[PDB]
Amino acid sequence: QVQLVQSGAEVKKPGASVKVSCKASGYTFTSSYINWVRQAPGQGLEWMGTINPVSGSTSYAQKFQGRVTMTRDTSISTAYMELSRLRSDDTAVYYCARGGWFDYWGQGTLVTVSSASTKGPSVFPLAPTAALGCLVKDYFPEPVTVSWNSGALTSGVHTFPAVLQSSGLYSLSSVVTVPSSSLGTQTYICNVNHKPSNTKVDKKVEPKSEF
Amino acid sequence: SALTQPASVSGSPGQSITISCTGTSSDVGSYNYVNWYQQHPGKAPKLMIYGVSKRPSGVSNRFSGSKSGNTASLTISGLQAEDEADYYCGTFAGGSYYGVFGGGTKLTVLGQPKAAPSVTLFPPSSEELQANKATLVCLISDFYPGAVTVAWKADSSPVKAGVETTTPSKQSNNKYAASSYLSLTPEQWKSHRSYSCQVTHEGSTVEKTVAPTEA
Repeated sequence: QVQLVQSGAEVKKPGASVKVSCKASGYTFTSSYINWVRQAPGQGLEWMGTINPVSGSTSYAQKFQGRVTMTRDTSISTAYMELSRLRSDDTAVYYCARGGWFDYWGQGTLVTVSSASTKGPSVFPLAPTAALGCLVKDYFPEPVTVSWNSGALTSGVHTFPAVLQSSGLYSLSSVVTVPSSSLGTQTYICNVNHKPSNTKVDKKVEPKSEF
Repeated sequence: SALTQPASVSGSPGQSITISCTGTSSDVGSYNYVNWYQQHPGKAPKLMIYGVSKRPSGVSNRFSGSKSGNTASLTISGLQAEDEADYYCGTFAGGSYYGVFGGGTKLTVLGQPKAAPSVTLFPPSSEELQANKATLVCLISDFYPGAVTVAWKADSSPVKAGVETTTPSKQSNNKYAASSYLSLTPEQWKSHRSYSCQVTHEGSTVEKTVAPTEA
């Protein structure tokens, strides 16, 4: 069976470089091109270039010209892709694929480009059936847990999956739908916990004062 | 040159669906080299059709490809649940041919009634603004299929800078949730008459708006 095996996942700081390998088996490596493609999380496939495994001749996508290198070592049926001066938006799964038709793909190599380190969140009230909530900003890494009224309020609670920002930090929001009649009498407190930074925040959410 | 695909397509089990891939007369209109790839979550793409209409050995005859003018099309007949995946069109890449992929199309095989999103837009809090920061929060939930387009406006003008949007993720009820955040300075928030979150689902766009003042 045709297979392309790629090197392991890496995390690099902005400005660094990454070199991904792609080793072929199950066919004669020099009989087909090797194409390189990447895919940012939740985004589409983006072509990077092609290498001819016989000569080593290359074609680089305009977007990467100047900082992408493709080479091959035919003695071990391996193609390499090195991407330099990494940016946060180079975070992606990098794939190699066989031939002009990309008829077999490697399993992919995840490369994350980040300088993020452990950081606790800043919590803000989202003032208000009525919808009220808590904005949990700029924490790293996951997870954050959110409870309402120390666990007393569970019905109508929706804690959204986090957004992983271009800064490398996460943010999330937790919202609760409550009867609008209770706003003036019921106290609403979200309890945010970020175990990696040992941060716990209790934030009271007051109704948006009339006048 | 770019290849344009619909962002999302859907159909019920047993039905037939078509995914389009539009290029120009110089690419799709000139060569029989358009290919289609299927990609399941967390998996590498798989070649389904190559050379516009050819199937690799082992690919179900339920998948077929065609082309008319500058548009190549993938057709899937007898939809099965396993067909739910993202699909990309692309061109042959090698020699004198430079590669290009279409933006992808999410295919949903309908397992429940289609459901419009519930959208809530929150302005920056008094606390955040006091801290010299400002974030607009657009929360999108209970939608099906799990595909949305989120855009932001400053008054009536589009704004792209400072936008962070999640990809939809499945909720416990098999409907989807997504969220979008617009970061501004407190001055940008107070200098505009309004900011809007626009959510498009299945060709239906709802726009939520918040203003820094009551008058």
